[PDB]
Amino acid sequence: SYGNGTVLMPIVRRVFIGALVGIYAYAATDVVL
Amino acid sequence: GAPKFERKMLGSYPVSPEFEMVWRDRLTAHGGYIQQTISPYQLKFIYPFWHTFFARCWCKCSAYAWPWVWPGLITFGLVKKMNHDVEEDIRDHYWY
Amino acid sequence: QFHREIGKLFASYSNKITANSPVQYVPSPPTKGKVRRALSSALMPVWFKFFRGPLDRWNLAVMAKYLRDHGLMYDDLYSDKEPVFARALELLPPDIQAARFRRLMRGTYLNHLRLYLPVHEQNYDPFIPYMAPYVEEAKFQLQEEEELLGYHMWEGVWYSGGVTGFGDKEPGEHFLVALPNLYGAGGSPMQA
Amino acid sequence: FMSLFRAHLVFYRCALNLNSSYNFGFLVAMTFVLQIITGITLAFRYTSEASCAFASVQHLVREVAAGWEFRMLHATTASFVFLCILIHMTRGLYNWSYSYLTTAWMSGLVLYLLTIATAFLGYVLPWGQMSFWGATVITNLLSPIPYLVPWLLGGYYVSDVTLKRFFVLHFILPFIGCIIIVLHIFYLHLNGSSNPAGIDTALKVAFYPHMLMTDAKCLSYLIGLIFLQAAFGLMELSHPDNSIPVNRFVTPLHIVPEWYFLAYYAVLKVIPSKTGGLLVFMSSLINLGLLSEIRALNTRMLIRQQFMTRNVVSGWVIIWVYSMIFLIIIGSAIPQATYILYGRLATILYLTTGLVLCLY
Amino acid sequence: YVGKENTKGNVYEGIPLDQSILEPADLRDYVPPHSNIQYSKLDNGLRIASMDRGGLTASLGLFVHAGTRFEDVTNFGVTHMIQNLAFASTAHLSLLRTVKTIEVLGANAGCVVGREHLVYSAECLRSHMPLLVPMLTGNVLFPRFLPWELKACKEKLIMARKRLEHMPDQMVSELLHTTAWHNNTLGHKLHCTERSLGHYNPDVIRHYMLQHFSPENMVFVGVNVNHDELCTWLMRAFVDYNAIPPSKRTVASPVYTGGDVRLETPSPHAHMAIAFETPGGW
Amino acid sequence: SVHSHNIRPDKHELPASEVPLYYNRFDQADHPSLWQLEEEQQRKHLDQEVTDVSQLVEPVSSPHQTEGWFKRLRYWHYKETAEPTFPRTPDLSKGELAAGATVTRTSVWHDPNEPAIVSVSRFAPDNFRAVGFAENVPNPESTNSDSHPDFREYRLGPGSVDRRPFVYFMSASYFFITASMMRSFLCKWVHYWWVSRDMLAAGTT
Amino acid sequence: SRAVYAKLWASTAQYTQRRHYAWYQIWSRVIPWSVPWGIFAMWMVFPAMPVEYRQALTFGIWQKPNIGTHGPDP
Ligand SMILES: CCCCCCCCCCCCCCCCCC(=O)OC[C@H](COP(=O)([O-])OCC(O)COP(=O)([O-])OC[C@@H](COC(=O)CCCCCCCCCCCCCCCCC)OC(=O)CCCCCCCCCCCCCCCCC)OC(=O)CCCCCCCCCCCCCCCCC
Ligand SMILES: CCCCCCCCCCCCCCCCCC(=O)OC[C@H](COP(=O)([O-])OCC(O)COP(=O)([O-])OC[C@@H](COC(=O)CCCCCCCCCCCCCCCCC)OC(=O)CCCCCCCCCCCCCCCCC)OC(=O)CCCCCCCCCCCCCCCCC
Ligand SMILES: CCCCCCCCCCCCCCCCCC(=O)OC[C@H](COP(=O)([O-])OCC(O)COP(=O)([O-])OC[C@@H](COC(=O)CCCCCCCCCCCCCCCCC)OC(=O)CCCCCCCCCCCCCCCCC)OC(=O)CCCCCCCCCCCCCCCCC
Ligand SMILES: CCCCCCCCCCCCCCCCCC(=O)OC[C@H](COP(=O)([O-])OCC(O)COP(=O)([O-])OC[C@@H](COC(=O)CCCCCCCCCCCCCCCCC)OC(=O)CCCCCCCCCCCCCCCCC)OC(=O)CCCCCCCCCCCCCCCCC
Ligand SMILES: CCCCCCCCCCCCCCCCCC(=O)OC[C@H](COP(=O)([O-])OCC(O)COP(=O)([O-])OC[C@@H](COC(=O)CCCCCCCCCCCCCCCCC)OC(=O)CCCCCCCCCCCCCCCCC)OC(=O)CCCCCCCCCCCCCCCCC
Ligand code: HEM
Ligand code: HEM
Ligand SMILES: COc1cc2[nH]c(C)c(-c3ccc(Oc4ccc(OC(F)(F)F)cc4)cc3)c(=O)c2cc1Cl
Ligand SMILES: [Mg+2]
Repeated sequence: SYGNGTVLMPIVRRVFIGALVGIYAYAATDVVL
Repeated sequence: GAPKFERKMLGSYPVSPEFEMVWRDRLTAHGGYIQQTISPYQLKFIYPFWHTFFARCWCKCSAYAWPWVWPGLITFGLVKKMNHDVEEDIRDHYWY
Repeated sequence: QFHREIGKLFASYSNKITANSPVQYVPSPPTKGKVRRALSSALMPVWFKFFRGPLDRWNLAVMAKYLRDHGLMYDDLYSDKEPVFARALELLPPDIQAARFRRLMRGTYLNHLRLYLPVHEQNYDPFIPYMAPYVEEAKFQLQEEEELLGYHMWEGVWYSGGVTGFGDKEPGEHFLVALPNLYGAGGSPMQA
Repeated sequence: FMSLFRAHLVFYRCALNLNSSYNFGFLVAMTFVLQIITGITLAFRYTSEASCAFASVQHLVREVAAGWEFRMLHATTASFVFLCILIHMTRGLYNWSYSYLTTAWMSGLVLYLLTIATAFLGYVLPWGQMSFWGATVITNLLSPIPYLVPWLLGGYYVSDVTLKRFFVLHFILPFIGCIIIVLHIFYLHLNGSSNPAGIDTALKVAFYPHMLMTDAKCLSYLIGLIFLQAAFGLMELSHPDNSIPVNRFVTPLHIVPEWYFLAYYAVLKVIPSKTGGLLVFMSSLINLGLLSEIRALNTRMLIRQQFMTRNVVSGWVIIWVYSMIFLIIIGSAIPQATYILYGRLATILYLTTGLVLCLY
Repeated sequence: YVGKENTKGNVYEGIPLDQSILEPADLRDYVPPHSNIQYSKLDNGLRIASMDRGGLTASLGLFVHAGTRFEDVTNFGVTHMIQNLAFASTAHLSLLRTVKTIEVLGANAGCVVGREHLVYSAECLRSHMPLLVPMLTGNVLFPRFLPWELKACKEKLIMARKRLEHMPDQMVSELLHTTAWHNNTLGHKLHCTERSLGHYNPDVIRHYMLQHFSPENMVFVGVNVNHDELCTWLMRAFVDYNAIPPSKRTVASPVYTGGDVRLETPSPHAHMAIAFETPGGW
Repeated sequence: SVHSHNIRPDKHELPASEVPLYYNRFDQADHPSLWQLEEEQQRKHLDQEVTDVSQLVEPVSSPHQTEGWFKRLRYWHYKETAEPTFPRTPDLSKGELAAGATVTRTSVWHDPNEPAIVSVSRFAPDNFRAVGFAENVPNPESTNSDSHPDFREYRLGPGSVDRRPFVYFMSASYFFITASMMRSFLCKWVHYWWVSRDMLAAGTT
Repeated sequence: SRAVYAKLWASTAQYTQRRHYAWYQIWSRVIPWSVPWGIFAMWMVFPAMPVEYRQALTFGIWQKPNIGTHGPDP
């Protein structure tokens, strides 16, 4: 938010989440679908 | 450290370098207080530990019972059931 | 002018939101779908009776016994490291601030000794929301500041004035601006 | 630098209700020191040449005065490094310390990976059967990544050139770790430490002498237990096959790594796919890193107190601990269909508990 | 500005200013405006007066008959406090959104305290008048007077007279008034003192406004505005909410005493002033 | 500061009140404002025109002074030797300097026909000036000599071509040369890391 | 008037959308840095690829060095 310089951790958060959604979606299509 | 509205100092003398961390965590004593402390050279310092032993032990052991012991007993049981099925499975395949 | 074309798409979606915005309070729409709100209501009499119900009741008993052992209120568990709660604490009147200070001191001492309070000192309701009026005013103040000043990613001079240049205002709080001086006796930002 | 020493180790103020759960950071640091001292001393008489490495360790024990003491202390202390770290990390998950000590948590995770890599490099140096065949296997799980293997070895197989370079890396990485410990402490003292109750409080006292004497008491226990195990051999921390010379054309009957790598080695063993097993490795680390941003994952304001006291639903960290113990048992067993079935049962708990920690 | 719909850019690129870009549809036959003052009044007693000269920048002003001559020994400094709290939080708008929205509109606004009158004013493009009216009237209709906002204004409250000391002409004038009308009416000071800080709380302020800030004691004036449009928006500002009710007050006559006062200060010149009373005033 | 002075007694370097080293002839003004008149009525050597080194003014200081074994430099002025309890009284009739300990611990300032408060007012350091002060000590008007060039000779003025394209092609060329040097050093480091020529051959059978 | 106050309140309703427009502006200024860093990456891994591939990325321009050694056997 306005007033602080914590500017990299919000980027790390969005990359980690996206990476998890892709790992567990690539495994289901191989086992289930 | 402390919030800005607590870090504000009443005095004006400069903060010395060996005390930088002390004043980064200043906190206002809202309402005030009165403190009494005795010198360690004039106290019994081992008897108080044993005087309160039973009360302290009850508090700690009671807190840990449900959360730690109950899942541990279940894990122990699963370890035995696992080892009982391994033996029976070896004889149903290799023994005549 | 490739930037002006992208700006036209943003603007079209923007005007659509505005043209469909109501001018008075309207209840929010249900989140869960009708298929999910039908299974829950059908299994409710059995799921609630034997599982969810006792889970809720055990939770409140566990919380109440821990707080009462230490003489604490539920709202004493929030930290002043949250910006919203820090602003709320600044708005308190003296009498409420003094009682919180005292309860926090007493609870740290009791947790150090690991000794329960007597039962007659535990006869109180710990779930009274004494911070609520100040929390809701704090949220209003900080939401205004963010909408009026923090709507864009602003540029700045890098590693100048004790800060990094990417948004921080208080100096020396990131490693690449650590160790401000090699000589001297230093100083406090609170004494500038 | 003496004003920094007195500001951070003498006059630093701490909450009165600290206890031994807050002493294991100091113990880990002291284990690094002991390893650096004993490691350098061993280096004066070690030979990286593959044809003579195994013999140089034995000659060191059998002929050199006090050679047995430095060899056995270095091996035992390595086990205590990982036990302390495990207790250190578990305290954080019990108290949700990463809520506001965000960069302290992330920096710690980097230190953990550095220590894992260091230990793996050191275990290959004595150049016994388990040295060779454990490196061959663990370096094949990384085969899905293209060309990440033949270069680290500098050959077509774990040859004599790999041993020379594992010695240099093993020498260097610990000192890099010492640099990152400084960052770790920077991010901690920026915010200040938490306490077991999870509350803010003004009942604090100076580090010296009250809190400094608790660290000292724990150090005594550590030194006594290390020497007890080192000089008498009560537990079996090393595998016997590493007392056998390397043979490239004879695989040992049972290949198992050190205990502190067993659990995740079991997880990767019950998953048949080789590519899917490595994705499982990344997802677990990603989950631990994401906890640094737990405040933002839900709009409800969180609290540090998790209310495990007298609670019959327990907590996710406790359930994880028992799943890890269960897998250490599976990893140490001979492959059998029944072991594989239960190993998969525990793997689900091992992974699901991590994911749900991000929910509240 | 979330994107932009127009994509034509600067259509006058490359054309120098010695050449005109207007079209015949932009030409008109001039018709002079209504430059005489027009008068109107609302039902709550507010008097309104406006005039139009055909300019594009308008001036707006709200005059209140509540100056320092109405203060007493328990109130000295209250009118100066109200001036420094102008454009603070109201029932329907916060301090930050009020001052930030005026700036973004390109307007200037302020509050000036005097011995007989208080004035709130703003200047802006004449199409923004309806937006500026509520931000002027809100100060006298429903101010909140929040504690933490009073505590943030206490600094600038003392720096006024301190800045006045190094302004000789303004200091000679103050000394002339304090000495001409000793301890009464026109002799009260304009700004606060360290003593005034003993009664700087919302209850004292709100009690002063309830005696003097009724609509009957106020006039609104605009220049370069349409009279009828100004009346409509002023009516809409007062229709849904209750204003301070009227009150009968007796105005004390000033008592002229004369006298003498000196004030030594480092300076190369000797400033001297001598005056007499004018009976009846305006 | 971290530097200490070295004021101590010395048996070989006698005190300046007894061996001054510097030329010990000074004038004395009743009030230092009078030096402004000396500066406008005395002539300066730097206002005369000379052309040869042989015509330069000769110093009044003597070259024969400091002596000793392996003493390379032979002329000095000041020293930190401690002054004794009863120093030598300066002889003002010969032009000797009176300052510091030689004012406080001697009777050099007594005048029979003046009050003491008046006499001692003339013995502050600003009251004394060495002979030759007005004729010699320079006071420059600039750092630059008119016999030397400055930017007026080298400036590119109207009608000149723009230099920006050349300045940045100079710097860019240095960088694409330095980038190539770095890329080559890294490629050589990676090769060294890879298998050697003796092991590549053993694999072929 | 209540109508005026309503329009001022709504002026900042689309905070989330405006932050997204900020994302676009900044990422458009940053993304060109991928070209310098991309050239250097290919420049580094070029010599580790087969000869046949090295001649394809350059359209037959690149060829083996001719330093006067390892010639055909009679
Ligand atoms: C000093 C006083 C005492 C006396 C004097 C002492 C003198 C000595 C002191 C030193 C003096 C010399 C100067 C040294 C300078 C060093 C540089 C420095 O200071 O930078 C600080 C600088 C922070 O600066 P700042 O001013 O504090 O804030 C910056 C912003 O303004 C604001 O940013 P922010 O606050 O918003 O967020 C900051 C955050 C930003 O956080 C991040 O961006 C995350 C960084 C960590 C990521 C990895 C952690 C694990 C995550 C999960 C796994 C992910 C896998 C990858 C896949 C992801 C999905 C695609 O950073 C941190 O949390 C700090 C972490 C500390 C990193 C330090 C590492 C330095 C380089 C050396 C690395 C060596 C690694 C060996 C171990 C591995 C060996 C195999 O840190 C960085 O930003 C650099 C990050 C580097 C990350 C390297 C990660 C390597 C490992 C990756 C995982 C690989 C796994 C592979 C497994 C394979 C298995 C087979
Ligand atoms: C299993 C291993 C672990 C160790 C054994 C188990 C643990 C307990 C052992 C017994 C020690 C405590 C004895 C009672 C308390 C004494 C202090 C006191 O205040 O008492 C009077 C106090 C009432 O007196 P008062 O009139 O109110 O106040 C009088 C004082 O002025 C009050 O003044 P104050 O409060 O300020 O303090 C007075 C002060 C003054 O005390 C004195 O009287 C001064 C004594 C000077 C000597 C200090 C001891 C040094 C010994 C070192 C070893 C020998 C070195 C010599 C060479 C040996 C060569 C072979 O007291 C001390 O300094 C205590 C000294 C004794 C320390 C404990 C030593 C135990 C180990 C001994 C052998 C060494 C380890 C083995 C290694 C070597 C062999 C391989 O009563 C109590 O405190 C309540 C007593 C009930 C508590 C005892 C509960 C025992 C059962 C629980 C443990 C069961 C086993 C473990 C279960 C958990 C694991 C499964
Ligand atoms: C005389 C005849 C002979 C008999 C006598 C005895 C003879 C032998 C010799 C004498 C022996 C006694 C001598 C006197 C001793 C005096 C000192 C003393 O009492 O020490 C206790 C004292 C306790 O500290 P405290 O300040 O009093 O209280 C701290 C609170 O408890 C902290 O609580 P909090 O609430 O503040 O923090 C919350 C949370 C925060 O979290 C933490 O603090 C960290 C995590 C704590 C939990 C640790 C477990 C998780 C790690 C698992 C590791 C897995 C290993 C992998 C390998 C597996 C291989 C299969 O911590 C906890 O939750 C802690 C409670 C844990 C309870 C565990 C319950 C287990 C239930 C088991 C059920 C089993 C069911 C199945 C049964 C089947 C059969 C029927 O600790 C020390 O003073 C430490 C000194 C040594 C330092 C360590 C150096 C060695 C490192 C290796 C050992 C690591 C563990 C060490 C303990 C760690 C404690 C945190
Ligand atoms: C049976 C055989 C026995 C053989 C053993 C020897 C027997 C000798 C018996 C002689 C008896 C008759 C003569 C008695 C004289 C007594 C003088 C005396 O005590 O002083 C009285 C008296 C003391 O009164 P004072 O008040 O102390 O006055 C002192 C002055 O103020 C002083 O201060 P100042 O300010 O007046 O003077 C300026 C000062 C300051 O001047 C400077 O700083 C200027 C320097 C400019 C240098 C520029 C150089 C540039 C060119 C460089 C070329 C390239 C070189 C680098 C490349 C190298 C590549 C490898 O100049 C100096 O410091 C002069 C330096 C002289 C250095 C000569 C050292 C010779 C050593 C020979 C070896 C000894 C053994 C060594 C150890 C062997 C292993 C154990 O002194 C005078 O009046 C002045 C007299 C000075 C005489 C000096 C020369 C004496 C030579 C005697 C003969 C030696 C023969 C050796 C060979 C024999 C072969 C058979
Ligand atoms: C006014 C002032 C004027 C002044 C005078 C004039 C000034 C200028 C004169 C200059 C004269 C020359 C001077 C000498 C320079 C060269 C010599 C030299 O330097 O050599 C290096 C020298 C020896 O060089 P070397 O290694 O023998 O050279 C071997 C060759 O590199 C052999 O390399 P290779 O065979 O391995 O690989 C070569 C290969 C390499 O190929 C590749 O890697 C890639 C090839 C495939 C590219 C595929 C591209 C696909 C896309 C195409 C797009 C087309 C678009 C078309 C559009 C059309 C529109 C109409 O290239 C080719 O095959 C040829 C390329 C043909 C294809 C055409 C395309 C080219 C790429 C174009 C990219 C795009 C450009 C435009 C971008 C912007 C617009 C988008 O090394 C040293 O001296 C080393 C000394 C030690 C250094 C120590 C450094 C420090 C150590 C300590 C470090 C630690 C401390 C840190 C210190 C840090 C300090 C900073
Ligand atoms: C955290 C720090 C360290 C850890 C965890 C560690 C771990 C290990 C381990 C597990 C071994 C194999 C022991 C065996 O089974 O024989 C080993 C061996 C060795 N380490 Fe360390 N080490 C550390 C630091 C160092 C340092 C700093 C050096 C040298 C500067 C060093 C030098 C050696 C040598 C020469 C050996 C081979 C001797 C042997 O295998 O007994 N170590 N290390
Ligand atoms: C070489 C490895 C490490 C060293 C030397 C080290 C050192 C320390 C020390 C001395 C403390 C303060 C005292 C204490 O709380 O015990 C501390 C606190 C802390 N460490 Fe570590 N640490 C290491 C690894 C880790 C790891 C692996 C993590 C987590 C993944 C971590 C996370 C934390 C956190 C969150 C705290 C603050 C705890 C709190 O105040 O609530 N550290 N560390
Ligand atoms: C909820 O509480 C926790 C969760 C935890 N989750 C995880 C995923 C880990 C962890 C991280 C890295 C790691 O590194 C590895 C080494 C070696 C390998 O491979 C092989 F084969 F074992 F050598 C794989 C991997 C091994 C294990 C923990 O420590 C951990 C600790 C606690 Cl308390
Ligand atoms: Mg949250």
